[PDB]
Amino acid sequence: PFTRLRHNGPPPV
Amino acid sequence: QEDSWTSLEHILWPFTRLRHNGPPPV
Amino acid sequence: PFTRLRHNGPPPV
Amino acid sequence: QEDSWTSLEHILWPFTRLRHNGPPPV
Amino acid sequence: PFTRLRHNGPPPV
Amino acid sequence: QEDSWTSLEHILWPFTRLRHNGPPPV
Amino acid sequence: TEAQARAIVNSALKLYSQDKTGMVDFALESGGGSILSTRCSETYETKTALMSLFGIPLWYFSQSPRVVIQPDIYPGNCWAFKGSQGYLVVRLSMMIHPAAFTLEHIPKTLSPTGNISSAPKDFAVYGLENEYQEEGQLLGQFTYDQDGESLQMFQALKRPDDTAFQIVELRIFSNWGHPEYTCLYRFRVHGEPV
Amino acid sequence: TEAQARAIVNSALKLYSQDKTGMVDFALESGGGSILSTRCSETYETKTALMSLFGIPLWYFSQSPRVVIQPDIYPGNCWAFKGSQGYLVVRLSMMIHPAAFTLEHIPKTLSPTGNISSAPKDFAVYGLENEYQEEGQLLGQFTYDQDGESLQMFQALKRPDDTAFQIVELRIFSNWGHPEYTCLYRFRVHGEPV
Amino acid sequence: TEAQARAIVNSALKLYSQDKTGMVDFALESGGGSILSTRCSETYETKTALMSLFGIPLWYFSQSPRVVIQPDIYPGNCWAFKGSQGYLVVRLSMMIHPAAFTLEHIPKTLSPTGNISSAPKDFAVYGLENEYQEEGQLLGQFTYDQDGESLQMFQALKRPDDTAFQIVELRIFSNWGHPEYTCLYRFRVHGEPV
Amino acid sequence: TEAQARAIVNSALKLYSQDKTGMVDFALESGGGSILSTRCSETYETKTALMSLFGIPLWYFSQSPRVVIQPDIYPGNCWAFKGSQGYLVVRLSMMIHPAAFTLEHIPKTLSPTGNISSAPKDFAVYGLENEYQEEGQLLGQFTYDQDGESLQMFQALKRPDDTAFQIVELRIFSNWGHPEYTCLYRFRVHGEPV
Amino acid sequence: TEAQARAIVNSALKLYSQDKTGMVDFALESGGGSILSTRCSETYETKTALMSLFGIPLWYFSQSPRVVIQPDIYPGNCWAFKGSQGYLVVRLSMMIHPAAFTLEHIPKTLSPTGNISSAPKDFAVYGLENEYQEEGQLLGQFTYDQDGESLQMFQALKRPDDTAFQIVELRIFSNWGHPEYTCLYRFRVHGEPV
Amino acid sequence: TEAQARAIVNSALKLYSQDKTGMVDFALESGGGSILSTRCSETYETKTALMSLFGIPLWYFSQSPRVVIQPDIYPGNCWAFKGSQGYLVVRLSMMIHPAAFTLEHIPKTLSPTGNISSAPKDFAVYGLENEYQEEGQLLGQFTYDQDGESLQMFQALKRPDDTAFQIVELRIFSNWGHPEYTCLYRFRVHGEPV
Amino acid sequence: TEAQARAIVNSALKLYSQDKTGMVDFALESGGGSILSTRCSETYETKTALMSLFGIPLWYFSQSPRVVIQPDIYPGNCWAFKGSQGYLVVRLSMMIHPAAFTLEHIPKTLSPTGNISSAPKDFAVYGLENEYQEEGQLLGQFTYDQDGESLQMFQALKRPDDTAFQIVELRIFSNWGHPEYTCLYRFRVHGEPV
Amino acid sequence: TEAQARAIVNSALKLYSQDKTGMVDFALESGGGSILSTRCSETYETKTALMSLFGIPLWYFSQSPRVVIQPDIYPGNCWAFKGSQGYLVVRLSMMIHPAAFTLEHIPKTLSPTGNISSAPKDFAVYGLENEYQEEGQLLGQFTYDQDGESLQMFQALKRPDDTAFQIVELRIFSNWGHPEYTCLYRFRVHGEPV
Amino acid sequence: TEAQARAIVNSALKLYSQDKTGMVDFALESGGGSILSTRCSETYETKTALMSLFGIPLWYFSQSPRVVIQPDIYPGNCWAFKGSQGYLVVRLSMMIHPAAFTLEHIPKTLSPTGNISSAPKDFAVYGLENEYQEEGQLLGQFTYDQDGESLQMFQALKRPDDTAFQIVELRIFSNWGHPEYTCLYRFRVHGEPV
Ligand SMILES: [Cl-]
Ligand SMILES: [Cl-]
Ligand SMILES: [Cl-]
Ligand SMILES: [K+]
Ligand SMILES: [K+]
Ligand SMILES: [K+]
Ligand SMILES: [K+]
Ligand SMILES: [K+]
Ligand SMILES: [K+]
Ligand SMILES: [K+]
Ligand SMILES: [K+]
Ligand SMILES: [K+]
Repeated sequence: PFTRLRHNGPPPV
Repeated sequence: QEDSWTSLEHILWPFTRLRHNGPPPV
Repeated sequence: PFTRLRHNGPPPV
Repeated sequence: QEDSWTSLEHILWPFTRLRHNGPPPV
Repeated sequence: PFTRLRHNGPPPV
Repeated sequence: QEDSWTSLEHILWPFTRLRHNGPPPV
Repeated sequence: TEAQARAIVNSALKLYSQDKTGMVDFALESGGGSILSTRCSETYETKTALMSLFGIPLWYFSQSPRVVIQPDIYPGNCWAFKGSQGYLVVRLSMMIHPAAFTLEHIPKTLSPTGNISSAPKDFAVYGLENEYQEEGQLLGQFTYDQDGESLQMFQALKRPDDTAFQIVELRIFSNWGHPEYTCLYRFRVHGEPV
Repeated sequence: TEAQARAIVNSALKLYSQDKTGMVDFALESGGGSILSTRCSETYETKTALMSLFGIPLWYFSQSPRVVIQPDIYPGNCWAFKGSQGYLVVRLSMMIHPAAFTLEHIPKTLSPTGNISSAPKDFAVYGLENEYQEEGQLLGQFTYDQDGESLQMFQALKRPDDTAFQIVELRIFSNWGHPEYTCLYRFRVHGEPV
Repeated sequence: TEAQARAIVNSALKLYSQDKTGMVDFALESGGGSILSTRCSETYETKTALMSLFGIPLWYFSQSPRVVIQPDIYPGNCWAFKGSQGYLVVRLSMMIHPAAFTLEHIPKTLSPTGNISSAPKDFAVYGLENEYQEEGQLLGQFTYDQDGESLQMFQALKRPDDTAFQIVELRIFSNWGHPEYTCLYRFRVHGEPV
Repeated sequence: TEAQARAIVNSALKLYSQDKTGMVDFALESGGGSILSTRCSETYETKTALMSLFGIPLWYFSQSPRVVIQPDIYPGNCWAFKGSQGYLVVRLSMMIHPAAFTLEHIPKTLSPTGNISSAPKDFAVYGLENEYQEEGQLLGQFTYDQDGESLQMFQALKRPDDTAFQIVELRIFSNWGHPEYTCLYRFRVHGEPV
Repeated sequence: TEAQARAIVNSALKLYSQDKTGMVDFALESGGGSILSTRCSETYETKTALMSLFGIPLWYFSQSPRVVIQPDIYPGNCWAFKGSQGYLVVRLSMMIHPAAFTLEHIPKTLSPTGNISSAPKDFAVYGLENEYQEEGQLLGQFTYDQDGESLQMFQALKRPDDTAFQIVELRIFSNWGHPEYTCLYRFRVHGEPV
Repeated sequence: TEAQARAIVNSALKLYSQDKTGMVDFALESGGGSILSTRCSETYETKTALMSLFGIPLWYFSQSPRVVIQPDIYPGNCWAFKGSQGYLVVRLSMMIHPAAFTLEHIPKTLSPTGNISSAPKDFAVYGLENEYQEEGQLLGQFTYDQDGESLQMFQALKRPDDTAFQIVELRIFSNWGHPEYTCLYRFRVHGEPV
Repeated sequence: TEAQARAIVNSALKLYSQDKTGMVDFALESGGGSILSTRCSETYETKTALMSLFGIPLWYFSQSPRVVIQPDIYPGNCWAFKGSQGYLVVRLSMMIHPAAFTLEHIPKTLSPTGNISSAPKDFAVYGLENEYQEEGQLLGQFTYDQDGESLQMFQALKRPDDTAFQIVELRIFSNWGHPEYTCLYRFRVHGEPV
Repeated sequence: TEAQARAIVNSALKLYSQDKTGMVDFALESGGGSILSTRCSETYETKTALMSLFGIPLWYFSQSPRVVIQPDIYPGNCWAFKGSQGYLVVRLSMMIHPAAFTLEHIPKTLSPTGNISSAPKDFAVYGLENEYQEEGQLLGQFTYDQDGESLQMFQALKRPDDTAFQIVELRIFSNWGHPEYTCLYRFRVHGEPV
Repeated sequence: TEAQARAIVNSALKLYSQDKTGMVDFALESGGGSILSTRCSETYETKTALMSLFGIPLWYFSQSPRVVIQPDIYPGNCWAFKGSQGYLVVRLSMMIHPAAFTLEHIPKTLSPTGNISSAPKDFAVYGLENEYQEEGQLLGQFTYDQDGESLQMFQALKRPDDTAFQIVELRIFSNWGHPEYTCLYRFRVHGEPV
């Protein structure tokens, strides 16, 4: 099934 | 779950019409 | 997920 | 659940072909 | 929901 | 379950690009 | 007798155009009736109506109990349930005092098989106070007459009080002899809103 | 008079089978009419929705305006708009000089509620040269009569010249008293093609 | 003559309600007929049917030959095949001795153009012993008459012996002048089961 | 003059940050304004906006009239209507006495072509008492000046009495020469609530 | 004879690598051939389906007819049709005068069941001028020999004139005894382009 | 004083362009902040912002708590929670020693309502060591001043040690009087990375 | 010796074309074999084969155990399981008395790495009566010889009875030294149907 | 000097509001620029994915290259490519003679990490006559200065003739020290249209 | 000579089964080669490949340059680039000293047109030290011979020193006369790892 994910690590900046 | 909803809302936004039937929160 | 809803209230006629 | 199935069946109906391999219930 | 099926019976050959 | 994944992978295969960043298993 | 004739014809056509009866059908789906499909008998499953797409076999078609509260009565547009007795639960569009019921079946003259042995024969209608009540209040015992008209009407029992219902269960106790299935084309519920 | 009786009856049935009027309906969808949905009033919002997705309820409506140009008029197969004023824009199957219009509503005898207070009452029909034309040309002002027949026909204004239209706007100014909504079962456009 | 008048009216309405003919239609899809879609001529791409879901218009499609064995005959609910010649093969719900065929087209009074030039004109019907048979038995040669009634009935040739058929081919050789396509609303097969 | 310089700078920046005007915009969508999209002229199909999801480009679309009441004014974030005449109806977030209107367009220095020929030129603003009213009260006639500042303010005519409006119509009669379309970046409505 | 032995072996390998025949296959899909799936027999329906959706089992098939014009012939990569008669319609990559045809089936030694009773036996090939042409032109009658080689070639009829075809119909009239289905691994069309 | 003036203006514009403060906002979503939406108060639900598609009512719009860590502060682009006190939990993009917080609200001059009674008034900020800790370490008690500047900054308590946090909870204990809801436009977290 | 040479070459090519062995492979997927993927060892996961779409990283590719029962043996088209010993469970297309097994690996001459240290070395094959049985009946112990031919065949143990199996487990007890993974290109099961 | 002070401030604000430069950006997406994503470096792969489907993690990325030609430059709204070298191909809204380029990055004061080591350092701009042209024409070599202003402008090489371009390639040869990736916030192309 | 004949045959078949050459192909995708698709010339839009799922045809697509490093060479399984000149960059599975290259095209005997005018004719191969390098080391200049064998091998220039390459560029300068496109079936890179 469709299932989003949390990242827990900061994005590129 | 609602990350899915907000990305769906992004897809839908420009194509829908928005009518206020009363003042929105501001 | 996709999930239908029952209405429990009569339609316009 | 099967409300979803019947609306999918509405979508599919005109584009499918129907073959009876035996008498349907009447 | 989408749900695959096992066959348990051999295909045409 | 993963029958669904492999048929999705069949759909996706010709349109994706494959980059090896290291040797694949052989 | 000519103007009287035109009046009679217009009267007959007008009645015909009003769902053939001129009476509200509180079970009719478009007006708000619905099947409680978890409280219906098992649907009869043939693997014989094959739907295909681009020649690929896709799924086997069979009618749902919803057709019982839809108006089309061309042959085949009926709900076939398994065996020769069964039941269907219908939620009405309004809370009513039920007064009468209608059952329709195709006429024999249109049946490809030559007979209507799949038609309901002995049946009863019960009023249910909630969707979990199993037996309910008997509203009437009746027989659909295979030698009668396509559309048949049946008067509910006259009871000292008037209890209102928004759920009715149709119990078919027998059919006209078909061994595999029983076919219901249309069931209507008539009465007075509260 | 017996053969004359048969002739009268056959005439009545023949007319009945020809969409009750014997006249082309240039708005009929299957024959080439279409609703211009971006120019119609907003469909009435029901209290509950048809489904949910990701926890958000979706589709708060019963019928789309397409049903107004489809022939089924069982109760509930009507387009509901909010309140007692609204409008519907229809592209006809051909460029015509409009001669008459038809409005149908259910009879009071088939209404679950006992009344047809949701039927249109006062209305007007305009011809549009383009669907974005702001002010149309008046083709007529009319009232649908709740004490009259289910199907009512209305004569277009008699024009000195002849301008043809392939788009018409139906404006409803009032209903027969329902506060929440107005329900349109069917609107037809009759006339002579150019 | 009053009671007789009522009897005449009721007899006419009863016949009308029985698919207008009072006869089994063994080609009717809902009753068990099927199109052999691999043995039909080319569909003309009209793309005049709208498909929507949840009120959202999605796309335009063309009617399949299945509509030839479905009962709705509002204008546009027909199968358009390319040009003025074509053929359609239908498997019947029973093995029968064919007695007659019916072709329906809309009346000119309901056609937007004023004419029914797309209607079939000259046609023939053949019996096939199996769905792979190329050369069938001629059951009749006919013309659909554009100046006649909407529904027309045609009598089969009865061979001196009695061969039964469960497969029928309709060959259309010409239409009433439309250059692009021919539109077939309904074809029925009548007869006696074996 | 140093402390005074800082005060002048801070006053200017503060005004700039308050939507450049320091005034409520009662047409602003996020604050409660709405387009009456059934009462707008035709959108020109530019198809110059890209839609993607997850970085995957999907398809090109054209801007809706909603952008006229949203604040972004980078080049291209405008509603293009067909030709050089059009109209837009907006429902305001409050019932107000209108005092002024603002029209913004991009400056020539940011336009790729060197000119703003697609900008509105002659326009008028009307007050409507309800969304079905055809003939409104003239609130002003104006020209957007292609040689002036990007944001231009226009003073409403104040009638001797005080009628309040919650619906406003912008009519554009001409543009600065673009033959295909006119592009509207932002329209604001200012005034005093009742 | 050693160099001659190497020459014979290289010749054999070279031919083997050239699709086993050294001849253009104008039906090969990757080279421009295509199955006209709306004109082919219905794909064989397996007992179980490939998935379910909303509780309804979907896709009761193994392989689509496309595999007939793809080169893999491992057991199971064949198109199965119902029974022992069927047909396949193929559009070739060019307009050609057909000279020969190839049919491949698995060898008996690779069949899990021990037999190849599902292989085609008697068949014919027709050229079609249009895919809706009812009767094709016979290019040949042949038998696939279960005691012969896996790959078998068949010579087209020698024609007085030369009509070219870009569509061919393969009709199978019989199989080698399997009652349920017939399985086609590969069909090739050879000839000279116009 | 001219060059000094240009320096002052450039300095002010530069500060303005740096998110108005020149300080990292560790709560900002694009830089890695996120709402822990299961630990926020109930969102205020109006059924008054209706999104429709082709005129079909589709869903009722309301802003999520994510907008609190997004920069747009046009009126309406705020999270409305139910009642006059509530809480929001924010995960920061880095583990920091928190030094200060910023709250923004629209100025009264831009509010359609004439007031900002929906703004937060009394509030506190707590540091949480894990997403399940309920109270946390108090980082400060403050009041947003409705008579003050749109953007307000608040210094965290000076504590003998320095504990680092990557989760902070904003508790709003009161608003400026709106009975239905409280509206948060933007909350920022400033401090020193570990 | 020339005709004898041609016979030898045709014999060799014929054997080659029959899956190189001329024997049924009851594990082959297209013929009905399947992996019981919940009873296979852990797949080796590299994040090094990146699939992207429009430049967006999409997913990391790795081969499933299904490739072990597919014929392609180009380098890389193998199932890599984690470590140097593991197991794979295969359901055969028929109930058979197993007689022999085949293992294929790429030859060293085609390996980019210069070696085939990832090839299976010591292994055993067991027959399982049901998919939950853990050890099963030993059908044989073998070694794949890295200095041998690409394709190697192994004879099952001769046992006094003949028990039939439709599930076989291949246990690899060691590889040829690769520290990270073991790569299986193809495993075949031969025998006699019941 | 007070009026002069107001003039200086208004001039500064006016320039600020005109995209900070007062110059057309022919790369701006909303104005008609587009990323040619099949010619850009591969987007940087984040450690974790955005979702999963059927157990497979999907979408390992933060921002698509489109953000490079969109005006928002809050931290994180940048396109990250792998390592310290990469390229971006942009189609301009018009055919121009390029005169100057702009690169923006966040200021050090807004960076969560305290540094902007991910900013581009040494770069070059090329004009392409076709997007598949292998070697472009050098328009300039430049360095983005981490000790300079957030927005930096660079003068294109002065050409003897004038060749126009509608496609430009930005090549980054180095960054300011971040080992994993380089982040591009915004690139603008200025010049004179043909 | 019989045992010798068998040895010759077996040696030939063994070489044939080892990718026809017995040599590692370091460009092969499955073994670790990759296309640098941002450094390939334009794909010609043939749209001659059909995509289906579950037997349902969905849409036509064109082959990507990935097919140049995949082994299937049936007619049509090639990458078509626009015109008669193009280039392709491939990253190899190992750092190698290149010794030879192979180009394959279909034989004329398998081409529907009788010719292979779309085949590459004049080409050169360059070694690149990193994927951003513009000017590579020439490894050879060659012509693919339309009158030669399907698979052709080409010897690299060996420089006096030994530089190894893991990136290779194929430049095609001309084809055998097809004006629209050139079709590349397979390119292999052979050599010795470092
Ligand atoms: Cl079904
Ligand atoms: Cl929402
Ligand atoms: Cl994978
Ligand atoms: K029914
Ligand atoms: K209707
Ligand atoms: K029909
Ligand atoms: K705007
Ligand atoms: K095949
Ligand atoms: K905000
Ligand atoms: K394999
Ligand atoms: K940006
Ligand atoms: K290839």
